[PDB]
Amino acid sequence: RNFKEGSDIEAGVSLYQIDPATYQATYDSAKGDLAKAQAAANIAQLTVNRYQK
Amino acid sequence: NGKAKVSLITSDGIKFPQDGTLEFSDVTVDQTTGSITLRAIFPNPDHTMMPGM
Repeated sequence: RNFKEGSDIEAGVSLYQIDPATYQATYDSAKGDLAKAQAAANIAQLTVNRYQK
Repeated sequence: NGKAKVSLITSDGIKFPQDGTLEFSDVTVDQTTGSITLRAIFPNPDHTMMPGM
């Protein structure tokens, strides 16, 4: 828990910690597969940049 | 000037070996008690408090 009980809390003020441990992994799978797509689209972007010339 | 102080008096009629803080004051009146639940946080290095008395 990360707030003070009974206090006043603004919107979005991130003051519970659900255990990220599963959701950190599902984020790192996806942020893995972002780089699996970015690297596969990096060289897809070079092979146009090497063919546009 | 320092919020706050609450003491206990259990079923004996003598107060608790120490006392402590009214941590906050709810503003939700309970529906079926008509009654604010204050929450008083007390030190217990002895386990002579028991949750529910």
